[PDB]
Amino acid sequence: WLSAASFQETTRVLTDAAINCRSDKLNGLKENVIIGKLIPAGTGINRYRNIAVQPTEEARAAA
Amino acid sequence: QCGLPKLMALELFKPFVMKRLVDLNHAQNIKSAKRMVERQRPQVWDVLEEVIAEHPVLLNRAPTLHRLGIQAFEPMLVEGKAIQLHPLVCEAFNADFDGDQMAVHLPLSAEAQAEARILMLSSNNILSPASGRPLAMPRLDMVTGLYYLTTEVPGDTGEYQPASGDHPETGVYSSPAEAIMAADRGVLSVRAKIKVRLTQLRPPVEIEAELFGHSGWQPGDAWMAETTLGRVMFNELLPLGYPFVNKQMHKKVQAAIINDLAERYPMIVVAQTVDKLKDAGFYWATRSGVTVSMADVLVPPRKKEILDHYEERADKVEKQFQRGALNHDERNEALVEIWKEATDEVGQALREHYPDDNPIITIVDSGATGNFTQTRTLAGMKGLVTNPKGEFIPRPVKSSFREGLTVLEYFINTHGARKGLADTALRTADSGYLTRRLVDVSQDVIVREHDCQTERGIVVELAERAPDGTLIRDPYIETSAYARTLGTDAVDEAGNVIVERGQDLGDPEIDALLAAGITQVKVRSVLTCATSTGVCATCYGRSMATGKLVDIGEAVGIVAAQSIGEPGTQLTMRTDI
Amino acid sequence: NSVPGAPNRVSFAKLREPLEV
Amino acid sequence: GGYDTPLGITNPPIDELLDRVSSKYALVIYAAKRARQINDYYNQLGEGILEYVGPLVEPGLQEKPLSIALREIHADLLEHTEG
Amino acid sequence: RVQGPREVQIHLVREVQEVYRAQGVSIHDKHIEVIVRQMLRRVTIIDS
Amino acid sequence: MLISQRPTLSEDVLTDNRSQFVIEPLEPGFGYTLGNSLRRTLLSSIPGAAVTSIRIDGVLHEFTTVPGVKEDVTEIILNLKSLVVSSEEDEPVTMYLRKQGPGEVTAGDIVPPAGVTVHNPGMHIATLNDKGKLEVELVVERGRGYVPAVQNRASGAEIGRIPVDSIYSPVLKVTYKVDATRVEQRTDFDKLILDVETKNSISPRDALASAGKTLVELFGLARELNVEAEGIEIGPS
Amino acid sequence: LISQRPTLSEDVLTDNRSQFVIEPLEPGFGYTLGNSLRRTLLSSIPGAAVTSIRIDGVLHEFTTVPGVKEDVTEIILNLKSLVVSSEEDEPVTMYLRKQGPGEVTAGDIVPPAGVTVHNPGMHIATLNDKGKLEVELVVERGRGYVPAVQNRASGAEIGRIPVDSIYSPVLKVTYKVDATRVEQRTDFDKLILDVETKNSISPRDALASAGKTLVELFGLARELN
Amino acid sequence: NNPLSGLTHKRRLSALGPGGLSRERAGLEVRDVHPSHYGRMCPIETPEGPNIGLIGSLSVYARVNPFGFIETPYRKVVDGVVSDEIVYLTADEEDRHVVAQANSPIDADGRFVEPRVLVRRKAGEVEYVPSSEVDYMDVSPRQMVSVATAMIPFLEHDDANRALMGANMQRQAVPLVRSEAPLVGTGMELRAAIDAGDVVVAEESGVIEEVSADYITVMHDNGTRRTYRMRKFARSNHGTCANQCPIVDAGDRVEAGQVIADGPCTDDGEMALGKNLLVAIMPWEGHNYEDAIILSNRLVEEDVLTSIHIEEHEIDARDTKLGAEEITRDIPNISDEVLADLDERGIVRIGAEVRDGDILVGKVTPKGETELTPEERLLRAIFGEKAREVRDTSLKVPHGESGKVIGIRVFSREDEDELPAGVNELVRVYVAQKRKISDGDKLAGRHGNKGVIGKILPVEDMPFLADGTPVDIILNTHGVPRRMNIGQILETHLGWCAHSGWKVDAAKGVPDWAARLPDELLEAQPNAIVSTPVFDGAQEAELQGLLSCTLPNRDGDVLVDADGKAMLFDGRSGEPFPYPVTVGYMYIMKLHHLVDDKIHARSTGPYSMITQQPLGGKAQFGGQRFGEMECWAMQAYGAAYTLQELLTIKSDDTVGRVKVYEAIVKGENIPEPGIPESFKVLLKELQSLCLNVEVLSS
Ligand SMILES: [Mg+2]
Ligand SMILES: [Zn+2]
Repeated sequence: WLSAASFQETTRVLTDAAINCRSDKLNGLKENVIIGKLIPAGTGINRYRNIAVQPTEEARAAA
Repeated sequence: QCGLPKLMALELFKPFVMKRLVDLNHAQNIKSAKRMVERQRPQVWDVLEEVIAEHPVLLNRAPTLHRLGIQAFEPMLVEGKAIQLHPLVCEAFNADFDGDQMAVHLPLSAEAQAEARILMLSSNNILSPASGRPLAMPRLDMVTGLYYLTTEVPGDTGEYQPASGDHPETGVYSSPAEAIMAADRGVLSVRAKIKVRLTQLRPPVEIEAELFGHSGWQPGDAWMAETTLGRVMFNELLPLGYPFVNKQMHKKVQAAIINDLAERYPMIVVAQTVDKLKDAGFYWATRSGVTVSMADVLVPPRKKEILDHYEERADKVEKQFQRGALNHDERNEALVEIWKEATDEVGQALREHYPDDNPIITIVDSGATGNFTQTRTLAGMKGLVTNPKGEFIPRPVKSSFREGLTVLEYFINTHGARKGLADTALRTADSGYLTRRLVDVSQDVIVREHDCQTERGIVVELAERAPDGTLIRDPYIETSAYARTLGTDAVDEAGNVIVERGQDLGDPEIDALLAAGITQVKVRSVLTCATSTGVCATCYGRSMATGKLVDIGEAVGIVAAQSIGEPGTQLTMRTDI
Repeated sequence: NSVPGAPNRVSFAKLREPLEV
Repeated sequence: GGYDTPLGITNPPIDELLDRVSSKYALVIYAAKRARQINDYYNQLGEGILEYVGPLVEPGLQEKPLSIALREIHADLLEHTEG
Repeated sequence: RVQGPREVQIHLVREVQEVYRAQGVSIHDKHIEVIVRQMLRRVTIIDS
Repeated sequence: MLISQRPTLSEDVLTDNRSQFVIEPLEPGFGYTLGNSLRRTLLSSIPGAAVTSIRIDGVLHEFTTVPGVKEDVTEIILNLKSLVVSSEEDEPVTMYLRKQGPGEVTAGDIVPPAGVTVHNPGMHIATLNDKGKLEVELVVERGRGYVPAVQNRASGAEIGRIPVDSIYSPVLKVTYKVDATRVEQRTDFDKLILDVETKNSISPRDALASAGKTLVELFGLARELNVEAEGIEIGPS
Repeated sequence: LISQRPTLSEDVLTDNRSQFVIEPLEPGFGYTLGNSLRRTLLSSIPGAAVTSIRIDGVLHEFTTVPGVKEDVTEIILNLKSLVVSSEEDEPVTMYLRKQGPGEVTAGDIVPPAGVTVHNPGMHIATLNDKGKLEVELVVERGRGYVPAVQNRASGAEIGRIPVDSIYSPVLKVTYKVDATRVEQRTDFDKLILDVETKNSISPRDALASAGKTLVELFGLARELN
Repeated sequence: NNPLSGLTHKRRLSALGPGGLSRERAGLEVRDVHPSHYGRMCPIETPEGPNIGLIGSLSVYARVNPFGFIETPYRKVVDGVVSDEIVYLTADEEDRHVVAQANSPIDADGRFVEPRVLVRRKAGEVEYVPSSEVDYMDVSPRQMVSVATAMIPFLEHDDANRALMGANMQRQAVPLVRSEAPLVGTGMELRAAIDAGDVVVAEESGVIEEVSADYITVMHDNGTRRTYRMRKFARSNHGTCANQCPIVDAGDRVEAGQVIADGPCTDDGEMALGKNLLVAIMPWEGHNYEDAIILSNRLVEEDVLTSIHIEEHEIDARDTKLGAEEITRDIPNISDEVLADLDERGIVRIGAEVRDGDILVGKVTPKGETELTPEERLLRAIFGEKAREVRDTSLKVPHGESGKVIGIRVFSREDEDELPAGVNELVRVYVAQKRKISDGDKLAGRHGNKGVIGKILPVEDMPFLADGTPVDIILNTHGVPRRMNIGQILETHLGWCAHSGWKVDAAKGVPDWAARLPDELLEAQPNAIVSTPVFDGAQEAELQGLLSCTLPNRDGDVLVDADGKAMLFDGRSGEPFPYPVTVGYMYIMKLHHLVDDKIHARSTGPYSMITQQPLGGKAQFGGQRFGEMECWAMQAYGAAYTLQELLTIKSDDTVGRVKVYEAIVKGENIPEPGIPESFKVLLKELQSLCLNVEVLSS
């Protein structure tokens, strides 16, 4: 409902969501933008966000 | 690169230079560094230039239509108070130097700097994400320069002419070095047909196959080229492995050349070669001798006779209208048709009267700017002038802007001019609203997985057969069949597999399909992707911005919605569908 | 001209204005 | 590698870096995390050194850690685990 | 409703592409295919 | 007076005979004045020798091909044109080169007496075959610049002689480029980079040296108006 | 072909315009030689020009003087076209003393030793019965033009008014060439160069100075050996 | 910003306001040009922004009827005889009659050579009508035109769009320091300059008793005299100078209605909004690419294009429960080199240069009391510093401006002036600087060709004619044919002809083109002035004839050939350009869009009350707005982290802001972004709007 709220007819969608007790997943792109969380696109997905980087063992030996 | 005013950079990189200057002991303490920088003492400039090295910055111009509206540059300090913008990315920003302003944003985090350096670097995004055509193409001035450079005028100075008995051909040159040495003197012009033994340029495919054999490696082996040394310099711009072209240079030809370069060459190579092309085009635009004047704007001698003939036809139809046999509607329609035919005749007469080397002519056919209708408006006679409602005035204009206009002709022309300029301001806002709606509706479409392994797919007509018996190539293929993935295997008459399923379906693949005689193919598109959320990468197919398969996390929905919504300002209706 | 301090501005006018602005 | 030498921000060729990684975003995260590690090592020089090791390549005069990160990727001195 | 969901996609895509190309503007089909797929996401309910 | 920064020359050897010359720094606006003058002086001021007229056995009217050998005459004349030679004498010296039977034609089989030398002995000229026989006669003289083919005045006496273009300049191609490096800090100073490529007989180094030496000589005549006037001085070396 | 060494003649038209001929050149050299001479002769000739002015009746250069018909910036613009020649590099000062009605010209200015105002017939302003013009000049040698320095950057008085300075005795300069292009290959160029100076130094002197600068700048390259 | 802007501010017609229609209320029908506007309201002068078609300007001959209807005059014709009777007709009155062509073949008796003449009918239809049938004919050409748009020469050759644009930039010209009269113009310039009101006109004739810079006293014919106090360097409403220099002598008789002193943009009593500059229409190394312009540094040296800009700064010394604010020098913790140029009365000495951040007016204010840091208490014992119980609420010169100081206008209650309640002292300081031309400044001609200054390059690096005269300005050729503004090259040719002068050889009969060309035009002196009415002007054949006779300056040299081009040598390489390029003089004016007023940068400024976002505009520290469309492009790249930083720590998160500042002063790694405060504020509005909103962890 957050995306619909920030798009058009804010009052109507707010009223209908409140009546239905519409719990938002907070998983969409626009919602993540509003909250400030990382968007689920580009470098925001879990595969890229949780990349572990450490030097190669041969490179460690070079120091 | 991109310019950046010294004061602008000084204010933008404030804490960076504070920490750097204090680190350099410029000011024992940061409280001192406050006044140290705000007084703009000379020791801040070098310490500022130290911190800009390899720190990318973002440039933005409102409004942002497509994804390429934001680009990242590595700035150099430039004296003055204006942002030095590279003349190649003006198409992306839709930026013109009328006085338009651009905003600059400074990335902060290490992650943000990395993204600016990789994704948003101006060199790394050349192809337009909308249609895949090169968007960093050479624009007006450099196109004119290259068109002048690579044109071939017969009967020029120092041409090659076969001869015997008393003197040889005297048109063959040993090396391009000797060619330019001669061109430094007046003996040989740039655009003269000559013959040169080339070494560092790959000969065309047919000549290479005919002479060099299977091993056609160019820089070692010498070969004879029949061309003009201007085309030799132009070929020198392209990388070593690129074959010789020896063709005149219109916009479409450079578009094809750069598209191929992006297809089969690394990104940095094309980023460098487009820069070289810009330099050469700018340098040769000056010597092109393209200059407008009263002499260059010629009028057709036949204009008076054609105008009088159609005026007599108009007089006949007006007398017919007076008799009452035809209503006023027939009068207006007949006048409109007669005058449209008249302006078509005037246009073709003007086309046949203008020499092929006229400045306006070389501008218009080189594709740099303008259209022949605008030239006809300039010299000759404009045509039909519209009404505030949208109709065409039965009595049209007859002179041209070169011959001048009278007051009421200017009035009626003002009608249409004001109408168009009022319509533009509404249509841009409507396009903005459409973009907003599209972005909102397609926000959740993002690639999630590599392939859904589904077999459902769509079919593209792809050059339906002709009654006479041939393969008439479909006019609309690059927008419909290119950059796709085959949902099945392409097999002709139950024979060999021309293209197996899961292929990029590039130009060689489509050429093989047409050669095999096949017409109908199944395409794995997004409309049948079996993924629950988003679309699989294979279903989406090749990404136009990169030229490769789309990545696993690119937001295809936003890029799409922007591509549909971007050209909204170029939409114009016809004269109840 | 018809203005006391008017500098001499030769003009390509073909007809005379019946009245001044 | 017949391309003439680069200049400025593109000192490591983008394509040579891209062949090292699976996709562009993974390379961005590569570079970002390596630059973070470089900065932590620089801040741990005087005090107790953590498990982080600084520039495995020779560092220049004053280069931002992202540049050394990319040069390290160009020398194949790092490996990563995809999420 | 008379030619199924397959034909309407073709009709919509061809129509919008013709409209955009009337001014000589080239946009690949997949861009509009994404949108038309987005429109056809829902289905109406005709029985309780 | 002084420009406050002594300009420097940087020479970067690329090939056996190919170099890049850099003038850094430079007084503002002088980059083009130096660059164009230097390139023109290099192109048309360095003395050198080149072939001028060509006569070969068996030809008096056949300007397409010669028997004995199989290939045409344009290849031969171009290959002869692309020949380096240093001559310390100003008179047109005659050359010869002959051999019997099929084989490879190279400049090493030429017969240069004292006073003239050929620095490309290993250059393919023709491919004799079919028990062929050729006798190639060359005319070479020294000078400067670039001059096209000059018609034979004694056409009747020398009907087998053919004029040809000549490359008198030992340097082949020179290009220059200017930039705006370190302009703000050092008052709009700029680099001037020169690319020089010459024949293997001489080198770009002494070629540019002689070009500048010639330029300074021909410019001291312009200087010789007020022997003690006011200008700008460089400094030490 | 020509093996003769180039020469340099002189042709004087007026007291400030001269024609220079350099013969014989090499085909294609005349244009670049003329351009190279002209750029430095136009932008790199040392000269002397006014730098700062001071008026006892004003505090800055945006206030009229009581009595003068022109406004202050008009006198600045008028004396911007002065012709002053000095020989010492040390800055020197001048003086202006005019009272009562009448035109004030550069001839009124009394310059000290070593400063000659070659254009005394040029008028500066005009006065009336209440004319009170006490104007201070300073002149220093230099080259090119220098924008007005800030009176606070240097330890100058409040009333000191900086003025844009342009040190360029050369006014206009052009060159023309006419090659021979004889079929006997006897080709040479004949460069005809024109210099017009602002009555400060003769064209001969400006050409000599430019030639000296070029000779040094090219002997820079000669030393490579 | 010029007399033309003042003229067109009046005599202009708006459609907005009480009882009118707003922009959103305005449909496409209102913005059009109704055929009834002919002669009533000019169809050119109009703002090009969102207000296109709503705000317009009155024509030059139009008059307001007593009832509020716009009324125009027109000649009346009978039986092919036009009388000199001038009648005034309203809009609806023209329906009943037939008005004829403004420029018609009159035969010195009123009859037209051919019967069918182009006339305008009732319903806006333009058709041919026999001469005996028409009853009215227009007063003159340029009757359907406005004053601002009547100054464009060769108007009939320019497109409506470019003419509209040029008329718009006419109002935006700035006053230079010389204001040279244009070489080629229109007769309207003199009348506009006289009627603008800022050019003083001698109301009554007589001889001149005495002339001076500050005053002029004219000796009338009858005993009494008249003195005209002059205005020097008066600040305008748009920060432009208003210098007024006299142009008379000590004893020359003047006539009532004669110009006495020129205004800001006038010379010799006629309009002068720019300068005459040599023009090259060729492209040059891409520095003029896409409407850019490159100028000669001679204009910088010769002060050809430079404008004074007067700036006014105000300080209010009101009454407060701290007591009062004194204008003194007792400012806590100040150095000396910054206080050296400030008098002992609390203001700047008249004629002291200042720059950004300098102290301007010393308004000491009692600081009050807050938490004095303990560190201050320790600090005062190390150097002996006093408490300094007053806050230094002085005047700091804001960023991006400098210059000298003009004067002080000080008001005080002790001076017994009508200051506002509670306010005790009002001080207004004036700062002025001479703004040179520079890259980024917008230049434009009168045909609508705009563009910023691409490069200011020295005189050596420009094309120059065989005369050795360096070119002044360079324009791109691509912009001419693609914008339908062919009139600019016509103006260039005419300007060159006027600059050189001509002597048509009417020895063996008058040339055919010169036959219709009037007298006293076949002969002209160099640097003469010519005029050209917008619609009744010089024809193409006349321009060709003028180009044919182009007598040289001092030597024998026809630089511009018959066709109009000219030969130019490159100043960089030195070889002649392979093809001739047209050269001439075009009128160029500086626009009030200088780069100095449009440069802005911000590192960390103030924030708003409700949300912690920065403010907007150059008046405050500003900060660029990152709209949601730019966020769409952010998402399209997929650069998630950059968007996150932009929306969290560079804009909103207070703790994030201070932490990131600490990070790039300590050289430490930038920490993770926090929770934006604006989102929390939205959450609170939803919660207080009777909407139960709760964020669920899991
Ligand atoms: Mg623009
Ligand atoms: Zn799928």
